[PDB]
Amino acid sequence: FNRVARGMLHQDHITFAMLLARIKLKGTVGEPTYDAEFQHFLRGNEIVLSAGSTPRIQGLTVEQAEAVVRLSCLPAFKDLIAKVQADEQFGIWLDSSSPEQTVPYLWSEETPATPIGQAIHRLLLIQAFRPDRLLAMAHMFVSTNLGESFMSIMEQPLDLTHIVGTEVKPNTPVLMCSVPGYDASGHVEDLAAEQNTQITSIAIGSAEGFNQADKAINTAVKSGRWVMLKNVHLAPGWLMQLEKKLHSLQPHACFRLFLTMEINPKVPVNLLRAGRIFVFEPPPGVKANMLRTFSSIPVSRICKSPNERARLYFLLAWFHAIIQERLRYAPLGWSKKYEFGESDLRSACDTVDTWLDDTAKGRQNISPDKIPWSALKTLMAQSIYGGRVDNEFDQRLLNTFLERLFTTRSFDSEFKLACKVDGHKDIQMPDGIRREEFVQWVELLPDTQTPSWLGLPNNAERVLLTTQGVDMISKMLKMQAWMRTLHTTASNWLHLIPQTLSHLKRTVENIKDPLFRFFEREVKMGAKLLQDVRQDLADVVQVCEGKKKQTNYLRTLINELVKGILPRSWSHYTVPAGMTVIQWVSDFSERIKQLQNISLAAASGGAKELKNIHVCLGGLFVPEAYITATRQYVAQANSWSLEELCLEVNVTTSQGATLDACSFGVTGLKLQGATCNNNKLSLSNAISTALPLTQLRWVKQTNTEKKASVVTLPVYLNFTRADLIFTVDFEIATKEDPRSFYERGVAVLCT
Amino acid sequence: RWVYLEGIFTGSADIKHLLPVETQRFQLLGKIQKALGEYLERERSSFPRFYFVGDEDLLEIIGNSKNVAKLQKHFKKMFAGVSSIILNEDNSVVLGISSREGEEVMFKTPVSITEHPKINEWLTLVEKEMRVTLAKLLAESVTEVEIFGKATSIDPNTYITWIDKYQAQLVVLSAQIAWSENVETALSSMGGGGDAAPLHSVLSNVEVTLNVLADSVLMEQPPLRRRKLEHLITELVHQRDVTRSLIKSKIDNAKSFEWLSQMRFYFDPKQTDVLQQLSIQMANAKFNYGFEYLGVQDKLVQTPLTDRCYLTMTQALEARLGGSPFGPAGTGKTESVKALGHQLGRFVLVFNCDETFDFQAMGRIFVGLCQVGAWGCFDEFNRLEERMLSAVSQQVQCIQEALREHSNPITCELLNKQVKVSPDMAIFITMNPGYAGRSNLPDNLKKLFRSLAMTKPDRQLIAQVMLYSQGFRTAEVLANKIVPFFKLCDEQLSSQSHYDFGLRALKSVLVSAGNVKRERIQKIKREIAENLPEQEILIQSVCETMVPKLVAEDIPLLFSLLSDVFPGVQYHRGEMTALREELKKVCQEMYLTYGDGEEVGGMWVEKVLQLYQITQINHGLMMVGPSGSGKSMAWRVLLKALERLEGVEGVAHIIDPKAISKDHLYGTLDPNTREWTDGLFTHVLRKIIDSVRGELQKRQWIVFDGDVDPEWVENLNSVLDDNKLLTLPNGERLSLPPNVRIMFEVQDLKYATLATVSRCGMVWFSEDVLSTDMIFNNFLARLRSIPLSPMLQIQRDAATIMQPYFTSNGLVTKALEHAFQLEHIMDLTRLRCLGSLFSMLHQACRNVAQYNANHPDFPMQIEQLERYIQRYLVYAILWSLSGDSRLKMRAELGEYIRRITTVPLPTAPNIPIIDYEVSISGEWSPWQAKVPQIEVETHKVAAPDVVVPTLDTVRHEALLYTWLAEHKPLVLCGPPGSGKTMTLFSALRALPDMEVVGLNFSSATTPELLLKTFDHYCEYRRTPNGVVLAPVQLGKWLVLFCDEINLPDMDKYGTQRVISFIRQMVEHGGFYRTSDQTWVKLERIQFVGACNPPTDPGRKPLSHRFLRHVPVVYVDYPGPASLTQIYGTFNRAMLRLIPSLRTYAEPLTAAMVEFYTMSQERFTQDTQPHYIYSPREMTRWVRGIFEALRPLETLPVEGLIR
Ligand SMILES: Nc1ncnc2c1ncn2[C@@H]1O[C@H](COP(=O)(O)OP(=O)(O)OP(=O)(O)O)[C@@H](O)[C@H]1O
Ligand SMILES: Nc1ncnc2c1ncn2[C@@H]1O[C@H](COP(=O)(O)OP(=O)(O)O)[C@@H](O)[C@H]1O
Ligand SMILES: Nc1ncnc2c1ncn2[C@@H]1O[C@H](COP(=O)(O)OP(=O)(O)O)[C@@H](O)[C@H]1O
Ligand code: VO4
Ligand SMILES: [Mg+2]
Repeated sequence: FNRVARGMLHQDHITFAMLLARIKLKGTVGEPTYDAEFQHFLRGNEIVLSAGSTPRIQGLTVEQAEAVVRLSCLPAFKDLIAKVQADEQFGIWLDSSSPEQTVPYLWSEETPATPIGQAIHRLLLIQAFRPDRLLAMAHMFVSTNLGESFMSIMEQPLDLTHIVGTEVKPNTPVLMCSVPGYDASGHVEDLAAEQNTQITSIAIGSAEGFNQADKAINTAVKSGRWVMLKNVHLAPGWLMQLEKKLHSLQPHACFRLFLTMEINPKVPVNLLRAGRIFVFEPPPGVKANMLRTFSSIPVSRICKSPNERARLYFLLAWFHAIIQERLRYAPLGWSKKYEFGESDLRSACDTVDTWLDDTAKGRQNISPDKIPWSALKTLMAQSIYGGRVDNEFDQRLLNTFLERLFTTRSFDSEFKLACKVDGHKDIQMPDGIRREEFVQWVELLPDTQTPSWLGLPNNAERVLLTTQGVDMISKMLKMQAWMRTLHTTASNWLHLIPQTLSHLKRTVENIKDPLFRFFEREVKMGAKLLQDVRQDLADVVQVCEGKKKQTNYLRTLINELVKGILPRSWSHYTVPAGMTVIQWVSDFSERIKQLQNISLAAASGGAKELKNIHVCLGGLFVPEAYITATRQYVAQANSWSLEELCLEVNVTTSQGATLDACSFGVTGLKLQGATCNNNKLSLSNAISTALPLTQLRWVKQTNTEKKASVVTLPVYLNFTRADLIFTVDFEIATKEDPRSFYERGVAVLCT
Repeated sequence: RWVYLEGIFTGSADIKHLLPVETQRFQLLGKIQKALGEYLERERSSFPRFYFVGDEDLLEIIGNSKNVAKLQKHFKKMFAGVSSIILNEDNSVVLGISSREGEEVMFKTPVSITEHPKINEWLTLVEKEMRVTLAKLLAESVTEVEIFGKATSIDPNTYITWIDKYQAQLVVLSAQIAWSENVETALSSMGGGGDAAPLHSVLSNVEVTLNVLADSVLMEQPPLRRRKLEHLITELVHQRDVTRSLIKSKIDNAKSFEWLSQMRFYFDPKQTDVLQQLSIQMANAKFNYGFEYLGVQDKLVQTPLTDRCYLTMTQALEARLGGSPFGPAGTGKTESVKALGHQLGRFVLVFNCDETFDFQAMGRIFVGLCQVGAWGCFDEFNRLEERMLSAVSQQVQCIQEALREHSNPITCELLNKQVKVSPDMAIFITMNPGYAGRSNLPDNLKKLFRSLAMTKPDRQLIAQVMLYSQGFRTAEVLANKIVPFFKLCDEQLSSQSHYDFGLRALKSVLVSAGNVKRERIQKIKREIAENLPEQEILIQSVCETMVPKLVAEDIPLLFSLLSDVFPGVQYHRGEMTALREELKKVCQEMYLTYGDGEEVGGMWVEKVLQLYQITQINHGLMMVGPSGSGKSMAWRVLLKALERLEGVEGVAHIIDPKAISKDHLYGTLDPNTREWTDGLFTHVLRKIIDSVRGELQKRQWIVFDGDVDPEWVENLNSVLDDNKLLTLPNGERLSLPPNVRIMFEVQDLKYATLATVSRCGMVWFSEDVLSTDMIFNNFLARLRSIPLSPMLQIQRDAATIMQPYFTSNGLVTKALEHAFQLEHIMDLTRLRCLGSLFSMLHQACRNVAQYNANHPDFPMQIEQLERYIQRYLVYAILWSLSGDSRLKMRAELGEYIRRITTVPLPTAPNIPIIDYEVSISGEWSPWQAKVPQIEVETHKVAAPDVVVPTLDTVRHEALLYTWLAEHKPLVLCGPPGSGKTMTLFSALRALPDMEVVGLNFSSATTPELLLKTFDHYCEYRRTPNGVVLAPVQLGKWLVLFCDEINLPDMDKYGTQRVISFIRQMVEHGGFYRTSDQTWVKLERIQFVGACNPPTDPGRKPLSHRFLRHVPVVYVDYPGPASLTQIYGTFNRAMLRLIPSLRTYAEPLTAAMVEFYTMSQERFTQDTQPHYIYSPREMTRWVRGIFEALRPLETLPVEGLIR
């Protein structure tokens, strides 16, 4: 396991451990093979069931009821349905933090099962009821088969020197494969410097690198030295030649060849087979982050200046961990996949070192409130980690973290690094003075890491964990005409989408109105795409009836339509990446029906009816144009200018629709993690909440700084937080912290 | 080898005297070559700036020791701002330095070349003395500005005298040094605990100096002093903001990070004789101001984003890293890097890097940057190929780690040799992530730099400061009006490929607004007085810049926005009377319609005037619009009108960029000899710069008519921005002369990155700009002139006959607008139809001329000619507007024409008009009379040349003869084997003086095929007043039958290279030979193409810019009865060798045809790629049966069926 997983991604560690556990299980003494249950575990989702899914006492959702009735097929779980409805604690167990730790006894067994039997039975129950914890249960299963602390060397930092001097023969090259955003050349430069081993490093390319690398290898194999070839994935042919050359060298011992590469599928297979694979990847969990950060920084470098230096690094490390593990939650956490790398930590350490040397010229025991906090809270918000930040919401997130950590009130005794980490427990600041105390504090960190450690809400990983579990099961299972269909699909779609929508009449008074200009533009674009999509599907229908011939365009359209790819021709308004044709078509039908309603409203009235209609911002081609048009309408309706105008948003759940002359209704907005009992927000644990009929008002700017309780929430078009429409100012309820709002990734989504 | 040495030995005179022993030793090659290389290397070592110089010019410089006037061309590239050297009267003692803007810097101690004859010696001395003189003058200016720095109510006279006395960069340093010392002193005084603030005194001093400067810039100033006041105002506004922030945040200590983070200056004049008097420090960095003269550079507004950029870039300069700003386009990355470089007085060399920058090129560049201690800003570093991005990471790391030994001579490893690395050098790379044509950096290289995100520059501050410096009294209100206007234009107006509302557009608007204010002031003075309407000036400039690119639907939107941001302000466009009358005249000499206002030709003159305005403002242009919109005519008319108005001769060079490989467009450098050979664009620019023929006094317009993709345009990114410089991988730098304009005549910008769109002024030519009747007027006006004298008389009366039909709502307009509703095998464009129609009407006039020649007595009178022309009009309308569609659409168009027109028409009630020709007697004659029942010989059946006449054969052959008589290129599009080659060759066999040559176009065909064909069949390359390519066989016209013309593959950006080459050499009548770059003009060359429908597999639709010049004729499969006749003829011919099968000649054919039909509907190309069934199979069938039956004498019908 250790040698294989040292060259595998952390995601596939659990699958490989489960396979090893299976091998160990089959070689035991007399316990059952348990194939009848592993079959259902692997491929039990394929059981076909028409109308047997029925939740009991409404304690289960549809997916849970389907899973339980599929699991009832096994002989042991034949009584799940009666048992779940006869117990009250099951509701508590379903909504528990870590149900895999304690699973209720629901299966019926004639004999007391071995601990492995209970482990696999609880595995099946977890897969049926709480698949989010399935992966977290799978680890427990391995713990009962191969013994706990089996999957534990992986959490520890990699030991290059031992493996290179021991477990690697000279001939086999050391392949160092880095994920997007990582590099391993620095590790080997450090290793070679530490071993006092001379290393010749060459970058591959440009047809001089080849000659230089061959000469270097030739001289090194007969003398005993280290050679690095960096980024050797841009010359696969020369890499085949190198793989052929290594097999017949018989080099001097202590010689080593290191091949740095990116993980790309064009690496030669024979080279991968003839080498030793080391995968370099972002650490799993804050604990591993801290451990490897500390292992990277020499102990001589820590505690050279006054002892407070040791604490700085610790905070720094902790800080780094957070901004490395909010990346795994990219929509909710860092809205963009930034490359917060090890160079960031090295530069942060260098600045801390230089400015703490300058602030205290050798004298020890510097005051906690005299350390240059300003020189670090800003060089690391505006020059080191803010260098990569693009928008201002991520920048305000970074500034929130920095202002909450790198403060004087962090040398206290009750300082809380994180809060509500277990729903009530707070990660306490360790009271150390020397590096080793902080390293031990790190190593005693509980293995119950939750996104609440990161500042994110606890349900920020449910979808991710379920997907991980499904991927694990799929990997295990894997390792163990179209014309009629398209005709039916296209005919159903053409029935689904409405017919062409009517344009808007151009009158002498309507042409000037900005609302009318925007609505006309929208209806015209909608009619254009409606004609195109309908005739394209009609063409596909006729092709699939055999009546119409095959065109190069029709070929491309059908080829990408049977596969479920949204055609490039249909994509003219912004849609989230990876949108399927079915979702796209339902969305298109929604947008066209909204535009039809707009057209009828405009026909009924020209000026009094284009402003009293509620427009769905999500189902709109260019909502920015709608915002500008509403602003322009309010500017023209009075003497006010465009610049001297600002937006105020009031949520009206009552749907009374007492719209003011300067107020426009908007429907379909979604808060991501907060509720509006009034016009005031409030943090909540629900993923999203619908806001019925938010009123947008344009009022003249007063250039007055907003209150403390007011937060600036971005509004994005869709869940892919990659496009700003506008920003709203919401006052928060009493006993709320705007910093908590910033960290928990609260936003508003149009779609 | 021998030739290079022979050439370089003759470049100078004294070089032969130098090393006289080897003169006969050469005239052993390796040792001589290496000795010369080592001489050049040690000479470059003596004067490191020689590394910026190539050998071809270094040899001249060393040789031209006596003639110093020759050296005054190499100084522009050896220095940053230095342009010339001010010598003595006898040109023996250099006295000073002259910038290119005219700002002398006189040495305190002149260098006498008499006692330092060697070029390197006195060049080093002049460099050192430039540094020393700048240092001493800066010290004196610092003392002077310290005299009135510590005072209030400065008199403008002394302040202006000080400004005029000293250089611009020295003035800016003086002011910043004084302010830094003042703030240091104030914070020190209040550093002894919280007390009263002498910081308010510094703020007040800054405010009063700023008030003095603003009033001084309100009145007219000399331009140089205007720029000096520009710099000072920007700087002191920055200082005012900084001091105001310090007062607001209540900083008590000189060590607080609110003050350390600010960039501070420390002048210590008592330092003992070195350039280290001035030390510039930011948070913890410490740079010694390098004393490089920079002339007069344009200072930037120091916005908070620029401050963040300074912070990050100085932090990266510490720790010997490099700075790597990134972001969207036009956010000031390059200019901020240059601003920092010139702020520290560094020699900054900007490079525009493309994929041609390789390991050796970057290595030589780094050798230069290291030896000289000059900064390097490599714009678009991600446009290198990722292999080279990885390869040069080794060199960058070698430099950085070798450079860190200074913080500990120092030399490094570059190109297998040791070079001296100076601490002053830096490496900067500016990138556009996520843009097309960009590579992805290795993670090995991303750790050698410090990235910085520059996404949203502070545009409001830039606008406010720029307007305030320009003299706008309401600068704040103007900025608050204008920046929200741009952010609302970016949202309300529709996103177009040519639309740009970024920072570059706003900067252009501000510069134009300043110019308009100055012009309005001058106009008022011709007729203090600072009650100008400033908002009107803003609307003036905006409408002069943002409107030309507006699409029809976004014009009302922008003007509503202008009316809502600037309420009550009115815009009144100028009249431009002199240019308008010149344009009207020029349009008269070129048979073009002129108009004013709503008249016919109005929108076109507005377009050409807007084009003139944008030409005034910008130096990179793009005329964007659908083909057939008058772009080319607009710019040609403007060039002629400007030539005759201003009196400057206007010369234009038209280049197709995509018709050649960019190795030929920009040039290359062979890896072995390391010798640079020019491309096409570079050769033109070098000829302009080296104005041997006085090219610098003319209006040079380099026009790029072709396709724009981020592969060759980006090589001119450094040319279309404020740099105005072209960078070559050779390291040569070519400055764009002020009289040169670069324009791109394009039809769309779908495949162009925003980086190039922002750098150019967009003028949008709608298709409504050039109206239909405008083209009709041009056609008729060219008809009544331009003899194709009795010929002219026929043309004139024919045009008189055609007049009532070519009406704005006449026959041709209604016919064309109806034909747009038909289905054509190719996309139907107006100009293609009109061109075919005009060529056939010219052929009608030629037919009348031929008839009148054939009757020396009784020529055709007005009545006969009237009938003939007015019937040929209907004939040609039908053929042009439906010659590319199937029979049903041709019949439908004929029916509509019959329904609308009143021309006499054939009376047959059930047959289409397309079956009817017009005889020379002006009568409708059926085509059926021209197709006889031919009797083929009993031999030579299905022979290659045997064509059985058919309706569709005579009609198509007549049409092709019509088109080929006027030598007009054309294309035959239809299903394979339908008879395109047969019909074309039948047409050509009637024309006796044309020789045809076949060309077969595959997916991998390049213009090299055409060039080889010309090299073989047109081997003459004559040189009369130009160069002409002519067929070898005199008196004959060469036809190039290009089959499968729509086959060659499109690249990633929708361009077929050979199609662009053909379009260029047809429309412009020639091409460029990439051996001398001379324009070669075609003589007696014409083209005909044959293709399958674009819907077919492997077939691409052709470009409309190509389709304008070639009408398309649709040759379809012969129908059932057509095949029956065609092959019954062949059967009756062949079933004659055996005179007993005669009665079987009719069923056999039917049987043949019957089977054919079945197969053609059974095995389509849907099943397999080769299941194409064509009349070629019937021809092979008849020919095969004939070959079988030829030797036999008797044969039973059973054997025949066998
Ligand atoms: N003012 C005008 N009056 C009449 N005809 C004009 C006028 N300007 C241009 N034309 C005609 O319009 C046609 C197309 O315009 P032009 O040749 O200027 O190029 P274009 O369509 O703008 O661009 P390109 O040649 O690059 O596709 C030509 O036949 C030209 O003679
Ligand atoms: N802060 C600023 N003050 C003044 N001018 C600016 C500023 N930022 C950008 N500009 C101008 O805008 C243009 C941007 O050019 P460039 O520096 O090439 O930006 P980019 O590299 O992002 O394309 C330059 O002409 C520059 O003079
Ligand atoms: N009316 C006709 N008279 C004689 N031959 C014909 C006729 N119609 C079709 N064909 C045959 O059809 C074939 C078309 O071949 P060709 O014109 O050379 O290629 P393509 O049609 O692809 O340009 C010729 O071989 C010719 O013999
Ligand atoms: O952002 V650019 O320097 O490619 O215009
Ligand atoms: Mg730039």
